[PDB]
Amino acid sequence: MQIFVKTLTGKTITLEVEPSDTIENVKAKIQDKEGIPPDQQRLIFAGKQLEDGRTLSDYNIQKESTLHLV
Ligand SMILES: [Zn+2]
Ligand SMILES: [Zn+2]
Repeated sequence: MQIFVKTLTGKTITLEVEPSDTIENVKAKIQDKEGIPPDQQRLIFAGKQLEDGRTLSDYNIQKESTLHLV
């Protein structure tokens, strides 16, 4: 599935991911795109703070969803 991640600058990155992907996995993908270290990445989805060991599906993250780096 496809999701979007908004960096702190409003930049939009596109990610190809799976429902069982962990935030840590996503976090790894963001690092590759922008060079942003995972430990400095904080992801939020629909007002929910996302934990590294949980999956996208665990947060009801669906196709075309948008995540925010904070
Ligand atoms: Zn897909
Ligand atoms: Zn994956």
